[PDB]
Amino acid sequence: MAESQVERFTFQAEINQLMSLIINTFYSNKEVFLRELISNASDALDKIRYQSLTDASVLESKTELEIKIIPDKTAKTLTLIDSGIGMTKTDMVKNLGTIARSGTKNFMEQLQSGAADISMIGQFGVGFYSAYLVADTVIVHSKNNDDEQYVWESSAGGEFTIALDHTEPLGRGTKIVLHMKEDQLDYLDETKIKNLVKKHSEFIQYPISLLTIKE
Ligand SMILES: COC1=C2C[C@@H](C)C[C@H](OC)[C@H](O)[C@@H](C)/C=C(\C)[C@H](OC(N)=O)[C@@H](OC)/C=C\C=C(/C)C(=O)NC(=CC1=O)C2=O
Repeated sequence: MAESQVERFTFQAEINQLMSLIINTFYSNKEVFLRELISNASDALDKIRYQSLTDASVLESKTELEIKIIPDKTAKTLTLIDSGIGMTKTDMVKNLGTIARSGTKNFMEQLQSGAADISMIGQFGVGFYSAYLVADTVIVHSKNNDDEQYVWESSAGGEFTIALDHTEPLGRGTKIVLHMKEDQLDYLDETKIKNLVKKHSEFIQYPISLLTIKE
């Protein structure tokens, strides 16, 4: 018998609103979700990279600085793994939903006024939530040098959970799994995703591997 403690958290009110907005509104061009996944991976990779300049020991958990992108049609998932800095449990609790952040209300206001469109979400520091343009459920596995591996999960609806992660160890970094909406499964088509990764990684300084799963 396996045993696991799972903690449930409620999204901050504005974050809940933003998630409903991203989910319950039709947006015709959703490819920003991929730009954001890759940009966030790159940011996390930058952070560990710069940390390694002043402290070489930070890389001992995983030497490679790389991104892996894994479309899996059978599983209806898109997975993006980085070997960046990773996030502690508290990092994920604080930054993946409980704490109100500086750009949330401003983004929502600009969405409604037309000052911003959905593709500009990243500028407001809430680009993670763009995953809900294409996914019903998002799972974030993360491993920071200062903590054990944890797994965050949400299907929106106002709550997330976080638990000690007993799945494949990352060494260091973050593995985000998007459980794709039935209407957005075309994002798992091999050629489509390969080419979109090319399109949205033009300024990325880290190796990317595209691993297409066949079952
Ligand atoms: C400048 O940093 C960014 C912030 C500030 C803050 C959260 C940074 C975070 O603090 C713990 C780490 O320093 C950073 C390395 C981790 C990531 C980028 C994670 O990505 C991966 N692959 O690790 C991302 O994972 C889903 C987590 C939150 C992202 C959010 C909520 C977002 O919507 N936009 C943001 C994008 C950013 O670039 C954002 O708010």
